[PDB]
Amino acid sequence: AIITPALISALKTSFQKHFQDALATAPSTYLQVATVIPSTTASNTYGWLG
Amino acid sequence: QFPKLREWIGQRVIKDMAAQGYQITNKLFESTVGVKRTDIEDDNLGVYGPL
Amino acid sequence: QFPKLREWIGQRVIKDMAAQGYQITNKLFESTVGVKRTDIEDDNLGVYGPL
Repeated sequence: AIITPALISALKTSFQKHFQDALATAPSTYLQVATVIPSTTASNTYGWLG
Repeated sequence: QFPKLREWIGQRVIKDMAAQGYQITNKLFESTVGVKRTDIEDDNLGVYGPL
Repeated sequence: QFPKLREWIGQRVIKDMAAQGYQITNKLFESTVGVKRTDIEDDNLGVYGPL
């Protein structure tokens, strides 16, 4: 006649991490639509002739 | 998950995450069938072999 | 405790037993003291040497 706190609830229970980091995020797709340009200062300026 | 990256304006803000849990308790099952030893041993049929 | 011993008259008695439980939660304590560097740490550890 063990008291409920020390029962299947807590005393008899094993922790498992099968659900961890299983639901993923949508795959990255920004490369297909955008291109990467590096920078090394506060801003970047672009110019073309015509 | 984490709070998504936001523009660093005004003052830094400390946020928090969430945790989840799920529990399920095992069950006990049984199945029994009764026969007589004389009946099974007095069995030249070959039946009652794959019991 | 286990059931008291019994004299045999015919059949055994299964009897039952019980269990108990006690729960405690922690606490956090601290104590802090403020000292300026020059006082003793750069001049001499005359006091708070055994801080």
